[PDB]
Amino acid sequence: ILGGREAEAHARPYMASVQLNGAHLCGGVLVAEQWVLSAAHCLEDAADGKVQVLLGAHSLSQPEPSKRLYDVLRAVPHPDSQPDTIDHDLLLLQLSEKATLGPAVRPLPWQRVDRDVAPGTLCDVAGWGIVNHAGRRPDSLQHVLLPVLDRATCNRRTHHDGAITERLMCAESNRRDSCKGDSGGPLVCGGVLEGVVTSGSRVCGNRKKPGIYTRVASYAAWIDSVLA
Ligand SMILES: CC(C)[C@H](Nc1nc(Nc2cccc(CN)c2)c2ccccc2n1)C(=O)O
Repeated sequence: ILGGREAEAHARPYMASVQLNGAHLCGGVLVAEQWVLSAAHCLEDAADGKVQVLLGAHSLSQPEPSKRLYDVLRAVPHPDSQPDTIDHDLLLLQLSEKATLGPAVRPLPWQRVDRDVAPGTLCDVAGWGIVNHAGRRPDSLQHVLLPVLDRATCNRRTHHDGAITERLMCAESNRRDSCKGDSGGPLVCGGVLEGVVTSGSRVCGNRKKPGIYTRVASYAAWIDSVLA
């Protein structure tokens, strides 16, 4: 997260750290008892590395009563995802057992109504991604509030030049933004999961290259199918 602040420990009990070989790789969001939603590009190149999900965490390094590392029974990228496209960038991780719930571990309700958020809606994005241009990695969860940017602005030739489909949404990226290590994480608007961070457009903090987020509601039937 660029331009953000340290999040209140455990105040987003849905937040997950997707880990590769014991290091944070991507964000994710607990959406069901046994399933975490993240981005397909996160595992594009993971090959047979050890993929785990850390729930209940604020600090990546320090012990906390609610922090538990889960193994992954199955990783389900969206079948239409591809390296080098921006579209369909969702991944569902089935934990090896149901998560133990509590005040610091809870699934986030997610948007099934397929309609756009109002322009400027202030949505919350959190993550353990880099926090400056040098690439510093924070130990603890960071977050920023970002206003939703209407799709027409986002599709201007000066911006993303027509690449924002109805299944994607944007948020402003003026210095405050999601960044590397934040993909897969949640864009939460009005207390409900609306979007998943994507890296499809990799630059961070350039206002003319808004954040892109995958609209969960657009993929409701796919999420439901895989969950069940
Ligand atoms: C592992 C994922 C596929 C993803 N990769 C990734 N993402 C970058 N950027 C990025 C990530 C999330 C969000 C956005 C834009 N708002 C921009 C980035 C930038 C510079 C060089 C390599 C970069 N690798 C990530 O780390 O989330």
